[PDB]
Amino acid sequence: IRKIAESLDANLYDVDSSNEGRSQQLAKVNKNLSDLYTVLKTTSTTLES
Amino acid sequence: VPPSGSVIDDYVRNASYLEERLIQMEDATDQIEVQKNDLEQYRFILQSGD
Amino acid sequence: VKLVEKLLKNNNLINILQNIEQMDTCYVCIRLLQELAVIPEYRDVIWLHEKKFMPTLFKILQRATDSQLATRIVATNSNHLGIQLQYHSLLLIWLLTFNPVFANELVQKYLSDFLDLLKLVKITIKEKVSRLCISIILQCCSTRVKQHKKVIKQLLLLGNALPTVQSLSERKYSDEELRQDISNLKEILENEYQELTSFDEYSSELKSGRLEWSPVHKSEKFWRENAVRLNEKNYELLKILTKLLEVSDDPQVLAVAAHDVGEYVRHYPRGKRVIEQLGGKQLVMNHMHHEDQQVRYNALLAVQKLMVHNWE
Repeated sequence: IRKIAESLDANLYDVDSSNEGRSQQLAKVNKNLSDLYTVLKTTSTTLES
Repeated sequence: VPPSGSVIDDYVRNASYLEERLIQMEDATDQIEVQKNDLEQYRFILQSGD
Repeated sequence: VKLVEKLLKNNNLINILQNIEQMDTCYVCIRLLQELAVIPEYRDVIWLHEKKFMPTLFKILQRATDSQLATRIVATNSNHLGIQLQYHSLLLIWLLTFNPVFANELVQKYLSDFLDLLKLVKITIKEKVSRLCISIILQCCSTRVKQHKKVIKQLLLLGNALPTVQSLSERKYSDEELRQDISNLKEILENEYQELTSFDEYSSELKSGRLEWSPVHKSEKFWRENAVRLNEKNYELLKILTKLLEVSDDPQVLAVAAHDVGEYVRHYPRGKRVIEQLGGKQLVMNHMHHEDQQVRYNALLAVQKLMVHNWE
């Protein structure tokens, strides 16, 4: 599967079949996006000003 | 019209300083998107597929 | 040698010299003073009376500092040849150039004006004037006397002349004397500049509890590889600084503390684990929500560079 699908796009992914890891799966990067939502505005504001 | 100050050089250095800082900062918040987007999409899988 | 004793302990002539609105008086008085100064063993005796006149010697130059005498917007600043008063003053200040120990101390009292003298090199169009400025400030340097290095240290601390150093370097004036002057100047001022195997002084600062924007604080020309110093105790040498950062919010130290953390992580991409031990990103964004936009800028720089090159 890997050496066939790499051609187009291989964004390797798989959930926890024990679908309670889902919780940390969400949170660990939900916090990251919450964080990254700022750099954009901060940088834009400083630069433009 | 008399001469203006030779702090032209001061402007040289400080303007350099500022523009290198600009070059650094501008292309910083740019590619944050490239890495965040893939998982922002994968949240879709996080929404279903069980 | 004896008449001078009475000619100096007197006070009426000095009262004559005390005036500021008259230039001929002080001009000629100190001009003949320097002419007689050809006897080097008289600057010595008059030294004890320094505080009486040396400030007078300095007031004219302090006025010259921002006063752009060359720009004739100053109506009748001096007679057409009057400005030569400054020339003579610096002539005298050079006449005291064969006893370093004399120059050794009085500096501690008026170092600031001596420092900001720096401008005269570029300001005055007259070759003589910039020449004497630079020559005097240099010749203060000497292997002859002690603590002949800290002076340039404070020079860099406050003035940051090196910009000016190379600036004047690019524009020599076809004067061999000046060529050697500036050549010495540059080398003597720059060779120590790399006197930074700063483990010792970083440790001293660590125990000092005080931080400040300084090339000793910031010089990557060594940090190309220095995490060895960070390796003393589980990289925790800076963790103390982090906890102090949390303790208070003093602008200089508060900013500098997290200023070089980004650099230090830049030195090891592997330091992501120590970084997550830090985990101060909330504190970092708070710093983007405090006064002094400059330190907010620095905190943003740190956090952004960090995250980016953890996932570059």
